[PDB]
Amino acid sequence: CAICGDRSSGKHYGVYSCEGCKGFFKRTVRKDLTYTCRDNKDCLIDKRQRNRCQYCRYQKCLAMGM
Amino acid sequence: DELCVVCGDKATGYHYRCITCEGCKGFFRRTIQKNLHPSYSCKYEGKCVIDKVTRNQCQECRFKKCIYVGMATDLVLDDSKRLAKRKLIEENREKRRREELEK
DNA sequence: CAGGTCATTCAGGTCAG
DNA sequence: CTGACCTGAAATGACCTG
Ligand SMILES: [Zn+2]
Ligand SMILES: [Zn+2]
Ligand SMILES: [Zn+2]
Ligand SMILES: [Zn+2]
Repeated sequence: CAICGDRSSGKHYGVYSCEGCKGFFKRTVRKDLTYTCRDNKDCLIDKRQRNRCQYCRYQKCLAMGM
Repeated sequence: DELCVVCGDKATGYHYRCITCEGCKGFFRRTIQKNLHPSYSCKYEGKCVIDKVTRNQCQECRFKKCIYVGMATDLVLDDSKRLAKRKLIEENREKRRREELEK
């Protein structure tokens, strides 16, 4: 996955991504609000840490193209 | 996830952003809910040891340790959000009228 | 692979001890 | 008062639909 560490279920929206970042981004823009990092957009998005920060994960989504 | 970052006991996952045990989770929740902290007063110098056995010996040191490690006092629902939750759960229990609506 | 499911995986309340 | 145990909302992420 161009976002976390997990395998990609092919391409979705703006890049190949996992069903986790897929579902995550699938839900985000639809029922959209505004995530806010509790830290300083440093949160390393990886398989074991991806759900920790929705800000970084979202920005990370649109950042790598989506 | 495995051990409580506040006292070292076995933890039950994330609670208020930190890996904690049911003990520190409950204590934190109740201190914030009832604003009990101001009355907390260490009876020596705030250097008390907080471990899985001594955690209840000094309420102030235990709370200052919960803050230090990063427990989020903002994840403890205020009265409007807490009451909204109870309201929701009670009214949801209206699955009762549907059960009887089946037949 | 846009599309939906929808079983599964952290809050407040409880009450014995 | 504490905390082991519980209830259930809500979010995640697997797996199907055409
Ligand atoms: Zn991913
Ligand atoms: Zn972040
Ligand atoms: Zn603890
Ligand atoms: Zn003390």
